Amino acid sequence: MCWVMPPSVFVLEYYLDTLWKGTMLFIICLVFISCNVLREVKYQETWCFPAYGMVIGLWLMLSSIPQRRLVLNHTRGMYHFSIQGRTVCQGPMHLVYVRLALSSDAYGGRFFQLVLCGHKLEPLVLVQLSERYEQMEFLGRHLARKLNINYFDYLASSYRHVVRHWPL
Amino acid sequence: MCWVMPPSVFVLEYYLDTLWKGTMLFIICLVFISCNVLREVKYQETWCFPAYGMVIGLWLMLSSIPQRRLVLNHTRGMYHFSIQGRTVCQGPMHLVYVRLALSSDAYGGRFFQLVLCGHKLEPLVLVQLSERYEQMEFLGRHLARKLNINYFDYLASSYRHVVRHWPL
Amino acid sequence: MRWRDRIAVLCFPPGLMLTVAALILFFIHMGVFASDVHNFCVIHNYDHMSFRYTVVLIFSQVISIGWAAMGSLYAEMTGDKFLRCFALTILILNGAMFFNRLCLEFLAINYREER
Amino acid sequence: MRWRDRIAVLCFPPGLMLTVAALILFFIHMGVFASDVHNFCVIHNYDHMSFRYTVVLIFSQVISIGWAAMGSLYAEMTGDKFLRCFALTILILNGAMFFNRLCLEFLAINYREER
Ligand SMILES: CC(C)CCC[C@@H](C)[C@H]1CC[C@H]2[C@@H]3CC=C4C[C@@H](O)CC[C@]4(C)[C@H]3CC[C@]12C
Ligand SMILES: CC(C)CCC[C@@H](C)[C@H]1CC[C@H]2[C@@H]3CC=C4C[C@@H](O)CC[C@]4(C)[C@H]3CC[C@]12C
Repeated sequence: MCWVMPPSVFVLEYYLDTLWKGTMLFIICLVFISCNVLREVKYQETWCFPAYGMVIGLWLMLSSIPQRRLVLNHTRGMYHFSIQGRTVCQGPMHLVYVRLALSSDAYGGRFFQLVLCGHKLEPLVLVQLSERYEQMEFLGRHLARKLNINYFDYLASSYRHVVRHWPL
Repeated sequence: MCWVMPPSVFVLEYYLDTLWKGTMLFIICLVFISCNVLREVKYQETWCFPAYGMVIGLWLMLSSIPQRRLVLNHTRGMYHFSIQGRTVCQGPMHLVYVRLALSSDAYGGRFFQLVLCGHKLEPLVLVQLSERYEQMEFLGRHLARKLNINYFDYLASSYRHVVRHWPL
Repeated sequence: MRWRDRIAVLCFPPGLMLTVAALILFFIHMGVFASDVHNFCVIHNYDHMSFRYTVVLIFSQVISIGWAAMGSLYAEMTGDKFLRCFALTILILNGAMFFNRLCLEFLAINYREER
Repeated sequence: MRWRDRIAVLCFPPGLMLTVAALILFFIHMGVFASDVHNFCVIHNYDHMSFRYTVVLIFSQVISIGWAAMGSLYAEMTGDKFLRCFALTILILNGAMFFNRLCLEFLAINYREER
């Protein structure tokens, strides 16, 4: 998987995982429906917490996302924000970035994620591996080989980050 | 009145008459509620018809309107659709017109109205007097003396209608 | 333009409230129909049927169909297929519900009173 | 942009989900609160009280408070005063609602059951 994804021939495509979340919610609540706890001695029925499960899940299935794509094809594409059907965002450069983001807890442990910044764009969250910096800029270099745009690091410009287009 | 409103120093202001319809609906319900007809021998209760009346009357009363105005100030004003609070329509000329409109019944009687045409503008309905053509272009020439834009007749251009600004 | 301000104050967009009136009308009429069917089938509580409110809610039905239809007419010329599909689907379900309630009212005729 | 297409399919504008959910929660909770005060004041048929569902609607109350606050926090950054006023008003009415129903429940102790 280390070599397959860096090229991303022409377009990229993307999706969301709220369908997964609603899926185990639906499984859990269907389990809850049949043979729940019998707490009539508690002078209360707890069937309405699954009713909220119904509501939350049905709303989450109401968020369907077909193949979030852009105009990232290896050409003079404008990175217009493209969905099957409707289209919303357009822009001549200066909005699409790839930025490193950091999060911290009370103890001080640092967690590193990546976000394809833009007008209502999709992130670049890696698959559950964030404890060390490893190589960082190499993936930005592969993105640069793709359609060189940006590679933004934490805080301000300073150093250690790369830009390709600027509106001055 | 013939020398008061056609002058119209600077801005004009306008309103709707739906407040009257709402207040008459409230009046007729205050008539109905106390001692209505007693048709229990009809095996029916007729209290829900005024419930619908108050639904539509409260909706009509909710249509509040502070002084629909424009930039008809006797200057190089660009005729921006102005409302106390929010503002919607802005346009550099070629959209504000004053047009004659015609209506006909089955017999063939003609009813004449006037409309200040534009992007969600207000009309120029005269006070319940349209049986003869009378003077036609006199009020159009008064509007021309005010802030000369247009006076549009029925059908196509042909003749007998006046323009001052054209977008080509 | 700013639909926050369009939905905020002083007005509504053209149409788009006739449709929501049709929605709440369809909701409450489905509630009434479900109550009638539930009370007719099992529990047999002819005292507490809607045998008393008969013609007013039928007039409500017909003004609901008229409002939905003329709202569809008022929203058709926007040039967008989604609004037309929404209005036509609401018209279809309103007509189907009216016909279903008319059939139920005609079937349950020996249960109200005699003239 | 095209708010027709924004409200049509596949998503909703950010925020304005939790606010509408809090509105419908407010509606159903005025329904049950009005039923409770009605049956506590006049008709006196405590067997059909909401003496049976007592903690799940309290949980619904606090989660509705949380969602109203969370939607207010998520919609404050729009830069528009109308949205902030909307969110603050719905939060205030929900909170005063919660205090009122808590006071009513605390007044209605001697009528439920005894441990
Ligand atoms: C799940 C989220 C959206 C909250 C929804 C709560 C609903 C399901 C709850 C809250 C209030 C409840 C009602 C409160 C009072 C009554 C009257 C009682 O004699 C029988 C139960 C009945 C008819 C309840 C039915 C279920 C009910 C409507
Ligand atoms: C917006 C309004 C005007 C349209 C809907 C009309 C409303 C007010 C009407 C139509 C259906 C009606 C209900 C139909 C059935 C029942 C059961 C009956 O045994 C007592 C009256 C009751 C509880 C009615 C109360 C009033 C009601 C809800």
